[PDB]
Amino acid sequence: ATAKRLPLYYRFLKNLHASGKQRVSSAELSDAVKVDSATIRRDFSYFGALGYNVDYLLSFFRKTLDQDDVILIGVGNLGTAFLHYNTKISMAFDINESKIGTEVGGVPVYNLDDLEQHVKDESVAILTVPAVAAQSITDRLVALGIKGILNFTPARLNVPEHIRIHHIDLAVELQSLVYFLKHYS
Amino acid sequence: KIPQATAKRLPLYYRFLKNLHASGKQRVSSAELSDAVKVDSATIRRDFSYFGALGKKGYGYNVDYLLSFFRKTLDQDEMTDVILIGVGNLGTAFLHYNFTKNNNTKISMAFDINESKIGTEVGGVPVYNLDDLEQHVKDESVAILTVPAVAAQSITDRLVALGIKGILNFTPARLNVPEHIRIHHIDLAVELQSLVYFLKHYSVLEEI
Ligand SMILES: Nc1ncnc2c1ncn2[C@@H]1O[C@H](COP(=O)(O)OP(=O)(O)OP(=O)(O)O)[C@@H](O)[C@H]1O
Ligand SMILES: Nc1ncnc2c1ncn2[C@@H]1O[C@H](COP(=O)(O)OP(=O)(O)OP(=O)(O)O)[C@@H](O)[C@H]1O
Repeated sequence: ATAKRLPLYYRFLKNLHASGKQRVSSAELSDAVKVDSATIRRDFSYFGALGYNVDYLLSFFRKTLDQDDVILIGVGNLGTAFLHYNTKISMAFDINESKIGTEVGGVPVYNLDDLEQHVKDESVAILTVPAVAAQSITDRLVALGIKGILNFTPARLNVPEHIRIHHIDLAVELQSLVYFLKHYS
Repeated sequence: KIPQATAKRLPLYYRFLKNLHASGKQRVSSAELSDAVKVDSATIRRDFSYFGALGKKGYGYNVDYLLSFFRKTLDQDEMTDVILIGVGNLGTAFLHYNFTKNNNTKISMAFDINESKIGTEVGGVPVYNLDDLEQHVKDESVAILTVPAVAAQSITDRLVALGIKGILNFTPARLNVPEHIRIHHIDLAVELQSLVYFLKHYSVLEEI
């Protein structure tokens, strides 16, 4: 639970640091993030913060996050390239019963039907299915609390704005490069 | 070298012919062509020799023939033919990519070193031996790299020598190329690590 509160603090203190403030009280933080005074002080003791030093905490939060994941849907050429490319992909999903129940790149392939039961804490999804499948899958992912999607499909996804989408597409990349070549060469 | 002056006249001829064809006109003379682009009949003869356009004495030029001829010529000139190197998982996904018509871009050929793939067609694109790269590449300006990182640089040196001006690098290799060469580097692993980083830190990962 402490690690679910740490992000709330990190977000606010980032903002605080941005506005110049070198110190923060447990009451300031409580009002800003709606965690009670006492829980904050208890957490900050556990973080070794002895007025609290804003930079101490931000540095602590940042190191913690860096010291301590991902699912993939569509185990075809692109997905396999990803499962073989050289932050662990822990589970993959497909609809091909030939692939369901095998491991590719050491990662087990499950039935898409099991997505809701199997996904718990994972926050990142790689999407390597045909564009036609992408929106319905994305809708299910956002419902299961996935927070970022690597969309390696031609589909332009409809998502809440807080869902981070990294869109990778061959035609989109090529359009841009060709434009440069045709205009700035 | 088709002369610049000739090459610049090609879209002019085409626009003129477009209008003639819409008007129901069946034949066009050298003089009518000359009036259209403001040159003389001898220029038309020379320009048409450079384009390979054919007429019949007296009759002149068939408007339908010439319009489709000039359209086929402009389409080819404006098409982006792309070369792909490395027909593994990633490269075969790309050779199966369906580019829309609106987009005159296609992958025209591919190269590999695997004997089982060389001499085959994948998504309608022929797969050739990398050794023959210099004998297949003529005017193509864009290449896609989907080879292991350790092979990417030697290949890139060859491409830039053959006149490739732009590369999509889907490999981990950080490529060394002259200043004018345009590269987009897409490392799939790094793209994944970037998404994970942002969700932890709400700032964008510094790469390299
Ligand atoms: N609705 C879906 N949910 C999950 N996976 C899917 C869905 N539709 C397709 N896939 C999977 O996405 C992958 C990519 O689909 P695609 O049709 O491009 O196959 P592919 O890469 O050519 O590979 P293969 O030749 O092995 O089918 C395949 O493994 C396919 O089974
Ligand atoms: N120097 C090279 N020039 C051209 N192709 C190469 C070169 N080196 C490796 N390749 C090819 O690049 C492609 C991608 O390499 P990789 O080792 O990732 O194979 P892969 O994606 O696992 O595909 P597959 O399972 O079909 O071998 C392969 O088709 C391989 O045969």
